[PDB]
Amino acid sequence: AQDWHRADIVAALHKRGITLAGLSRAHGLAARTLSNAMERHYPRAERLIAQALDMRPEDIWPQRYRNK
Amino acid sequence: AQDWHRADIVAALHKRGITLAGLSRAHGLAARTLSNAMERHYPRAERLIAQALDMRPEDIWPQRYRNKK
Repeated sequence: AQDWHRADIVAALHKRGITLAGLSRAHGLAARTLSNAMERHYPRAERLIAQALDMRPEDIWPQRYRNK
Repeated sequence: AQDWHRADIVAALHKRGITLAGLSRAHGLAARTLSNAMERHYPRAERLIAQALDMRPEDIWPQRYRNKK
């Protein structure tokens, strides 16, 4: 029902040994691109994070995808 | 840097227990007046939403206000 917090997303990545620095460098992104997606909706960055967690972005961000 | 999305603005209002239906009725607005401001710039309606969130509209819509000159 409620969106994941930045702290939920980061922790879950750390569970699988991923970092935002590492996941940004890998996909060729600017630093804040993934960090900003923790607070403010950006579909293409959310698809990258969802797939890193074997998920659909709609399950991490149910509200973001309902409020559009 | 980038403007807030409709989903960012809505969510933030819901955080404080506000809805667009409620905020429209309060300020005497037509339904779509606030909804349209989520997509397309309208200064006086965005000033209303900013103040509901203890903010300046320039922080919610940095691009709209930079893309005005």
